[PDB]
Amino acid sequence: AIITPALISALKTSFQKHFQDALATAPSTYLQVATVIPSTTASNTYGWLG
Amino acid sequence: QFPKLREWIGQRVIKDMAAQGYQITNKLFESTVGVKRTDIEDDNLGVYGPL
Amino acid sequence: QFPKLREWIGQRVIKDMAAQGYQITNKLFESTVGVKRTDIEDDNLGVYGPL
Repeated sequence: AIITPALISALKTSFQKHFQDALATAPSTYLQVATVIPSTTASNTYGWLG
Repeated sequence: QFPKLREWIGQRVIKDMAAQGYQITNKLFESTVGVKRTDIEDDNLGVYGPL
Repeated sequence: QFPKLREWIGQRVIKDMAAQGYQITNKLFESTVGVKRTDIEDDNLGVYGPL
């Protein structure tokens, strides 16, 4: 006649991490639509002739 | 998950995450069938072999 | 405790037993003291040497 706190609830229970980091995020797709340009200062300026 | 990256304006803000849990308790099952030893041993049929 | 011993008259008695439980939660304590560097740490550890 063990008291409920020390029962299947807590005393008899094993922790498992099968659900961890299983639901993923949508795959990255920004490369297909955008291109990467590096920078090394506060801003970047672009110019073309015509 | 984490709070998504936001523009660093005004003052830094400390946020928090969430945790989840799920529990399920095992069950006990049984199945029994009764026969007589004389009946099974007095069995030249070959039946009652794959019991 | 286990059931008291019994004299045999015919059949055994299964009897039952019980269990108990006690729960405690922690606490956090601290104590802090403020000292300026020059006082003793750069001049001499005359006091708070055994801080």
